[PDB]
Amino acid sequence: LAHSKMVPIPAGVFTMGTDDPQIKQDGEAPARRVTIDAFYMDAYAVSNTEFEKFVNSTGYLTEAEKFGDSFVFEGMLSAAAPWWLPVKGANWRHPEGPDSTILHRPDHPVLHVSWNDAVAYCTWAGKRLPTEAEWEYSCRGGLHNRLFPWGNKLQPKGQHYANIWQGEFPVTNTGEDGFQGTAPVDAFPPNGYGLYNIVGNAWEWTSDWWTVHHSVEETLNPKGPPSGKDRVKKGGSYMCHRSYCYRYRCAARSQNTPDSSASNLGFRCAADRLPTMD
Ligand SMILES: *[C@@H]1O[C@H](CO)[C@@H](O[C@@H]2O[C@H](CO)[C@@H](O)[C@H](O)[C@H]2NC(C)=O)[C@H](O)[C@H]1NC(C)=O
Ligand SMILES: [Ca+2]
Ligand SMILES: [Ca+2]
Repeated sequence: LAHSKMVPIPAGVFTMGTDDPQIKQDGEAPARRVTIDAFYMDAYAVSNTEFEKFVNSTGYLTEAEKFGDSFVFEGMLSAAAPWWLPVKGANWRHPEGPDSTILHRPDHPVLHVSWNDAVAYCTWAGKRLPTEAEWEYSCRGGLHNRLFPWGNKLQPKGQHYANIWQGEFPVTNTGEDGFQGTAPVDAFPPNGYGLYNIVGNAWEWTSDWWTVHHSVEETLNPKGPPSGKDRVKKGGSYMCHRSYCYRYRCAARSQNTPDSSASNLGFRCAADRLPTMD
C-alpha cells in the first residue's frame, strides 16, 4: 500500500568490504572505512505495480522489450551458465516468457530491468540509484562486520530472514522459506534501518562502475571508478545457495553490462532528500 516509501539512512562511518573475503575474485577485500552522508533509501525494491505506474505515465519500453528477449532461469520454465536461457519475449510483464504474467504477483519485485531501465524509473520518481557504498551501508543495517543484515547466523532463532534457495541447486528448490521464485517486496523481517529483502529475493542495481581493485584509504561518499564496462549489482537472489553461490551477504558483489536483464535482477531507489509527496 506504501511500496514507494523511503526510510532515512543515518549519517555514519562503516567498514565496507571484508578482510575475510568469501568470493575473493569479486574484490570483497580489503575492508575499508567509508563515511556516508545521511540520505534516504526505498524500504522496498521497486515492485511490478510501482514499475507499471512508471510505464503508464511515460510509455517507457524496457531494453528487454526492445531486444525481444531476456535471460530466464531454466528452473522457472513450465548465457552465463547452462541454467540461463535467452527467452524470446521474456520481460518485466512476462517474467518466464510470453505465456507468463505478473497479474498474480503485483507486489513482487520488478524483474528483467536493465541498469538504464532502473535509472529511468528512479529519475522519473524524483530519486536515483544508490551507490555501492550507500547500498552496502544500508544493507548492514547498523551492524559492524556481520555476514548478513541481521547478524552472522543464516536462520536466527530458527526463522528464515531472506528468500534464497533451499535444496540442491539447480534441480530442487524445496521452498522451505516460503517462496520458490520471488516473494512480495514486503516479505521477511526488516533490517535495522527498515529495509525489506535487501539480501535475497532479487539482485539490485547500483550506480557504480565495477572494479575489483579497491584501496584501503578512507573515503567520503565514494562513487566507484570513473569508467568501466559493467555496473555493480548487490544482494543475491532467490536462486542463491551456499553450495555454489553465497552472494546473499552485504559484502558480496557482482556485475553485469548496463543493457543486461534477467529473471532475478531488479533494483531499489535512493535520494539525497525526500522527493515531492505523492
Ligand atoms: C496502468 O494503466 C492500466 C490501463 O489504464 C490500468 O488498468 C486499467 O485500470 C482501470 C481502473 O481500474 C480499469 O477500469 C481497466 O479495466 C484497466 N485496464 C487494464 C487493461 O488492465 C492499470 O491499473 C494501471 N496500473 C497502475 C499500477 O496504475
Ligand atoms: Ca526461497
Ligand atoms: Ca535484494
